[PDB]
Amino acid sequence: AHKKAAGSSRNGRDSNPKMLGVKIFGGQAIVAGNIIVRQRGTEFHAGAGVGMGRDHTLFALNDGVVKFATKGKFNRRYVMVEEA
Amino acid sequence: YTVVLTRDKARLIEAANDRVVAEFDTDNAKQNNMEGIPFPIDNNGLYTTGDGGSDRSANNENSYLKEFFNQVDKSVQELWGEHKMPLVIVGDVRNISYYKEVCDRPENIIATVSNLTELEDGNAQRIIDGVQDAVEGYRTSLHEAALGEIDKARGANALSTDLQDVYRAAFQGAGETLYVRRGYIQAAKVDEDAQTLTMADAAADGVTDDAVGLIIEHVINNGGKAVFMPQEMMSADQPIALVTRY
Amino acid sequence: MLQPKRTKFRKMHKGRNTGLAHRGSTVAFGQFGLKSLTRGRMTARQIEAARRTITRKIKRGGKIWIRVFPDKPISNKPLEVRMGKGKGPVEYWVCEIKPGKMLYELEGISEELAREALTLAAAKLPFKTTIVKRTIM
Amino acid sequence: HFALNAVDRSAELQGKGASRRLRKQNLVPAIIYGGNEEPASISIKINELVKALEFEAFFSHILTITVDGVEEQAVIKALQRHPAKGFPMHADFQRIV
RNA sequence: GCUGACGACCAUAGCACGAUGGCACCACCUGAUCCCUUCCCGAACUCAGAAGUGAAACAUCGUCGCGCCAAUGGUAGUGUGGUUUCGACCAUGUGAGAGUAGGUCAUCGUCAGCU
RNA sequence: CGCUCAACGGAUAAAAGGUACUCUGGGGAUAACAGGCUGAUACCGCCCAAGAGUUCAUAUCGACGGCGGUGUUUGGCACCUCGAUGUCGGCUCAUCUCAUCCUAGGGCUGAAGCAGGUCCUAAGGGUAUGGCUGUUCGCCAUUUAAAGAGGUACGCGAGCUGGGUUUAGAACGUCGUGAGACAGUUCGGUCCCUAUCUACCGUGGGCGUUGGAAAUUUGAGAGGAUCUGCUCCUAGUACG
RNA sequence: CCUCCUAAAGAGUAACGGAGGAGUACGAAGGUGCGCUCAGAACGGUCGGAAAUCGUUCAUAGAGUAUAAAGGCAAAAGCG
RNA sequence: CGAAAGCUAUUUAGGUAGCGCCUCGGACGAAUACCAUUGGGGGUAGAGCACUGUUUCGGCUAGGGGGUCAUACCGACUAACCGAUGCAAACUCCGAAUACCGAUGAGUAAUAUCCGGGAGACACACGGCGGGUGCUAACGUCCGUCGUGGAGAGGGAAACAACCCAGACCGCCAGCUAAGGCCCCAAAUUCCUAGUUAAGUGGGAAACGAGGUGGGAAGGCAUAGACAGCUAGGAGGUUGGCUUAGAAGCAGCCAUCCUUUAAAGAAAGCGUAAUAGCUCACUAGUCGAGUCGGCCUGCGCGGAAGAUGUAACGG
Repeated sequence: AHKKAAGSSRNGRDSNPKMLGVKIFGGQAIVAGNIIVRQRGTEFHAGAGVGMGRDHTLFALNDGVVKFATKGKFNRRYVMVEEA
Repeated sequence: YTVVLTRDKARLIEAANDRVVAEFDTDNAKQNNMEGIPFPIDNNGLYTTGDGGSDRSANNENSYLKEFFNQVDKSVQELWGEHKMPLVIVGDVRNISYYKEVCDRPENIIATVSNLTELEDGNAQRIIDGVQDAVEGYRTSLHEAALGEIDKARGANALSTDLQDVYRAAFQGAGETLYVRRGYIQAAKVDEDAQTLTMADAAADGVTDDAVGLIIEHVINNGGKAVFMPQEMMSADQPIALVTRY
Repeated sequence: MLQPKRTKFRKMHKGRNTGLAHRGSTVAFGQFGLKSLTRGRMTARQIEAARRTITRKIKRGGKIWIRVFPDKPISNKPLEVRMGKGKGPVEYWVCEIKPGKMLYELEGISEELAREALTLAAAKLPFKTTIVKRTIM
Repeated sequence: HFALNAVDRSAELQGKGASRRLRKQNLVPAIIYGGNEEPASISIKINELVKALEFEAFFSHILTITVDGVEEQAVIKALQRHPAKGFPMHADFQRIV
């Protein structure tokens, strides 16, 4: 192993996937209880008709059509369920 | 340079005469930006540890040693190109012979020393001590090689050997190299106004005690070299010889 | 031997040097540059070999700019080492060069001695270079 | 020195493929914007533009572009050249008023 | 015409600088008995009020100094088919980011009050 | 409620080793030899020119760097072979390459001559015997015009050998409680095959060659061979 | 087992690939109601300074979030 | 009719099991696919420094690097922040194309889905594309994605599972084409037009070198005699100063001055130890018509050495 410069560097572990992201995209029909976004933190915020879980999960409080918009003074990404 | 060769390792010692200047450790800092293996170089080839392939029955031990010394010579050359000193090779007979087979610049080798002891645990000074006979043999060879320079000067009519001639030539800056027999002292009546070096009688009349030391000083002053040639290479009757610049 | 003083991470992914040098492709500091016509890796030993050569030609009469810094560590596996067992140690630092990038610029020196010095620098470089004058636009 | 000739560049001579195919005919795309009206797209011959670019006063004086008829007083605002080859690839001219 | 409340929108709305406003409204403001306050403090909160003042704050107006927004053109990338010296190129369809010309001292809704 | 059941879908409540005394079933799915791919490394060459060369980069050498060629070292891979492709060295017998060791022809030279140094051309021949060690090698002795570098399954064990490596015995040092182990050492230790085909070396039979026969022959072509020392004279002249 | 990248802008995605953490803690560090806003820099001030505590001016988080990292956090998820 | 060499788990890694993929039957019937228009979220390619770092140059300074008397209070004087400029998998002020998830709508289609009987497979390989690893090495390895092979014949690539064209039900002494080709081996042009090459380049190989050859944009000079040749001169302060043994145009460092001039460098080379000496630049003369040097583009040249035999167009 001339120059002898190699050697073990133990960093060969990782965690399992979490399957996060948008589950139902804009303009889709949705029923109450359907999960819309699984996320870490509030990447998207719960608008009218959308609830927020302890996991930060966004779900439909009532049936309708899911809609995405950037609203508010913070330019936050909101998800709403419009009664349509 | 002292290259210390074994079948197990290689060391590199840089030395000035009887003392060691450095040992080329891993904290030497002339080794910082190296692309070869730095000294001390462990022989960690595949066969030494048992991994890889080619088990003992193939009898590739000689070729493994030859390639290991080739890598050692690569490191030696990469350090030599930056400071270009001559090198002495120290090791077993077969080790230094394998090294001479493989060396990329074998004209920079001055001597090999095969009877040196304690090549792995030994002190750097200890090895330098054991190379002294070879270092003096090389210094003697470097004086035997000056005989041909003296003959070249003589044949080109650029060699002055009379004491007065050498004084004049060294004083007016014409002396390129001075060759003085060991221990040669001469007293003479010197006056540089007329540049007349007449022989002294008793060295008690106002003469210069070391008329040849004055020559040596003038030749060194005018950017020349002085070579002090031993008594058995230089003639007793012609004890001085100056290679002139014209 | 240029090298970053400290890095965020020891090792790097190989990457893919592609595209043209749309930035760092004009003579910006000196009055006279040497840009590249080919791509490749410019190691830190070629930086100091081309930089030492230009310094000896300008002889404390000009100013040299080095528009190329090696900040990408290249690992190398030693001999007698199988594949795997990790990622090899870092041995040198290259800078990624694209066609268009200047490598050196000069200023304050006869245009003949500047051409004669950038010509001598290209000899130590792995690139097909060319000689370019600083312009307005 | 400060007068150059140009040809109108139609909407079928615009875009990535058309500009690449137009440069193969030794023509340089260019746009004339500014003033108080919409920008006009023109095309300059490479050899005339290269010659005009050598004059160092070309960049700091009022230029004249005669597009086979209608004539415009312009100033060169931007000039993108080839990163490696160095030849001009597009010229920005600002209409002066 | 202006003021206040609550919204839409979330910098072309912001920042900065200057000017205007006290009849209403607002704000400072007076006082600390009372309700209620302070790990101390009537600062904030709370109350009882109208001597003073638009000083601050606030609102409105003005501007391009900053910030913000932002083309046209070109370039980079790229789906598909083909070619290639493997860098890229051609056909077709897309097409940025940066930068430039330029724009910007917002724009509306409900209700109440003075005019 | 009781798990480092942490080998974390947890085999049992409960568990280490050695084998060169070994054995069976399999694998070229997977190592050791050789081939193949690759060429990092190695070797060789070229580019630049800091310098060394008393002066002078380029007679000679080429720092820092750059670009290739070869398959040639040390490697990487696991593609072929595990219903077997015998390991190193020696002997015998070779065949090829040229990056030429000698001899041959040259240019430059820091080439006076004699001797060299480099580089070009050149593969026709030639290119030792020994001491030591199993050695290839290497050191050494004495020669030689010279004692070339390589490929050929690191050419060649159905051609020989069997010194080393690498079975079973035994011992030392060392490691192990031990059975045992050691690219540590030491003493000892079965090398089969009557050649079918190809190839090659020789030597015949058959038929053909425009009727047959006895002789003599031409030569399309093929092979062999190709080395070199020393002495004298020119002339102790040229040169010095 | 968790976090980032590899991972090719949905998910997922391997290597003896590159980097780090976990095998807990807390009856308040949970719930609710109410209230609050940080890090720094400069100026002034006894000990006292570069920095303790106090006062002033800027100060969308350059802080904090029990615990790595990522994503979040003003209606604060931060602090009483 | 027709796979798989995948995911998960496993004392598992060449075994096996669930799911994925195949077949058979049943149910269901457009719920499926392609395309057009349209609703979405993204942080990749690219890009860029606004964050985290890294990086170069300049300006600018509290801290630092140094020098008389001077514990004389330590006195006189010599990192940042701004502006240009790059880079990053674990950076992002930005940001596609595709891909994915939906909606609506035509046309075309032996669809999609569910339930049950029977499996096989869980050693994959190469060629692209995007990467990690390796050396942007490997007929290497590990992922993603597509095509082919596997399990696929036919034509082309000389021969050549994986490349290109193309999917063999059988038969025909019929025709048209694809990739590839048309001088002969060997079917089809010694076909036509305009050029390039002189290297058998074509029909291996780079940095680098050269006055090959063709073309294109510009230029400088020229019958006020251009380029080359030949003739004559090429000088005086002065051996510029310094340094150096010597430095006299020509080791090296600092200027590039003046004079007779038609012209002549405080010199572009050779030479000398230093001088000397020979050239050159430059000018005048002679002759007489075009000429000189850079840039870009095409095709060539050298660089180019191996082992059984030409042996690097199949011939």
